[PDB]
Amino acid sequence: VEEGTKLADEADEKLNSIVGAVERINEMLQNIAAAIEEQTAAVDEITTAMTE
Amino acid sequence: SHMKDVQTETFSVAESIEEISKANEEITNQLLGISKEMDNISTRIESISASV
Repeated sequence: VEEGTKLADEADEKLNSIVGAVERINEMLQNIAAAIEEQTAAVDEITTAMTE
Repeated sequence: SHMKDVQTETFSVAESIEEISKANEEITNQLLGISKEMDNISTRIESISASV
């Protein structure tokens, strides 16, 4: 019961650490999303300036 | 009098100064249309430079 209680609190930290790790992936993806959108706006205005 | 052979040349240079006058006027008119068209091309190249 003691060996199983402390082994259960081994998985609890590892699952909590995956939430943290994946929200670091998410934090990087939200910056790539804004950057791709801003870059998409800039390339558009160039393709308009080249059509002019 | 002897003014016959004078007259045959003083008829042709009056029928020729007229063609010079007409042609110099056509050159002058073409020049001022080109000057306008060229000064509009300047604007169009400057617009391309702005896009660059």
